[PDB]
Amino acid sequence: GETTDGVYRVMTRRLLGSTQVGVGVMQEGVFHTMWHVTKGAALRSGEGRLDPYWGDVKQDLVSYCGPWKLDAAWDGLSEVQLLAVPPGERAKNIQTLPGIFKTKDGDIGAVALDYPAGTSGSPILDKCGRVIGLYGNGVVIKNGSYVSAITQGKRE
Amino acid sequence: DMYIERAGDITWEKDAEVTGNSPRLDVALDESGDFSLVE
Ligand SMILES: Nc1cncc2ccccc12
Repeated sequence: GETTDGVYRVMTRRLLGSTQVGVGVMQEGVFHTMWHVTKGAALRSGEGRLDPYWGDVKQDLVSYCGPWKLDAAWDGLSEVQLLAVPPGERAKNIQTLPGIFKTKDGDIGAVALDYPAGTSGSPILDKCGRVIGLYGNGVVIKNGSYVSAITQGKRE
Repeated sequence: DMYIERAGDITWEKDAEVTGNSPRLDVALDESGDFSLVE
């Protein structure tokens, strides 16, 4: 199947019509997405098949065909871009300065941008176009609006 | 069976729409990977 780098929609026909359930990033022949999107199921790329390689429900991350490849980090100062990919709509950069999830284990970048759940897995980039993590796991705040973590995995 | 379709390159686009705020939030993360607001 298609193994060109870039960002991809994750689709199912198991419901009415073709439904987008999420998004992910192909890099170095590895597809990266969020666990809640695929539930660790295999994927089709035309005739090709993608089998899960690595997964962790707690990090809410999953890689296909190879180990996690994305090792770039928010620097804690600079603005970032959500390369958002919503259902039915074209890819669209949306520039923002991340806030902060303060946890007992450490502080994590957070992006305050609200999009449909099918957008989960859209990459966040630094100024050099490197993926510093994925959008779609976080929290609903006092307002009723959504705040996502910048979720990143470890490269080995 | 889920399938994938390509939707773009991964590039920083100068003069993109600039929006959203920058909240500092107290959160906990459970064994199921769900974040929650610590208050
Ligand atoms: N706006 C939203 C509301 N509920 C859950 C979500 C999960 C991922 C991305 C956005 C979400």
